[PDB]
Amino acid sequence: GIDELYKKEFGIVAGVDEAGRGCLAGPVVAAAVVLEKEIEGINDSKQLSPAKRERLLDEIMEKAAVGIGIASPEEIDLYNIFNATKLAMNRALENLSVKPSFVLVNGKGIELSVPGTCLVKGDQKSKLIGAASIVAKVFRDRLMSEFHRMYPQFSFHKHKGYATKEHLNEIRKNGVLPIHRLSFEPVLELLTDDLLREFFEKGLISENRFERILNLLGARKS
DNA sequence: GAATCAGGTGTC
Ligand SMILES: [Mg+2]
Ligand SMILES: [Mg+2]
Repeated sequence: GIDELYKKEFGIVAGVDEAGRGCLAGPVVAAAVVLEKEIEGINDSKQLSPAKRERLLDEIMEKAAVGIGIASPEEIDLYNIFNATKLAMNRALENLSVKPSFVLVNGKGIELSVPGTCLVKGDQKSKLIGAASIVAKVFRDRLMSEFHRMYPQFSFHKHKGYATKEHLNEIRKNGVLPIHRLSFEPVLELLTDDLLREFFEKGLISENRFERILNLLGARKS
């Protein structure tokens, strides 16, 4: 209903949502979705089991136009998680072949390159947002599972990079990676000067990133 | 699903 009201006043409306904000590693992912057919059981990604998201997605990729955007750990560290989130969302809109005239964005305080309105608890007031939320979450979880294959010593396929007990265990035993968000507190506290310079020297992080984290490290514990 | 315990950073 909410969507339809907006659909009638503005025309083609996309719903936008993001996954991965609170993570310690990996990109933030956003999805933009325009959907005209119905998909029963569309609802905030959190109130669904992984398996339900799985099949709810299959249907989405068949009945809807979808654009996916990501912002990297480097961009998070340089721009901050909020600006990086808006970047990913704008990238999602760009990758949507159906160019919307209005956007329904999950949350608060976000102005994208397309006029729109933000909705607190948006992923459950709106089907479009609810569907984007599923797309982002599953797509991101795939990304993290595939980080598991790249860094066997990290159960990214389970904790999806969040600050779980085992993830921190893993960081302490194995070391911070370049895919960790080096500006995030628990990562920063385990990082050392030595390791940072090592990242840079091996070409694992850009000079700009190196410089910003070096200064944060300097300001640390103060 | 709901609870309740954990743990991240933006806005203003
Ligand atoms: Mg979400
Ligand atoms: Mg919510």
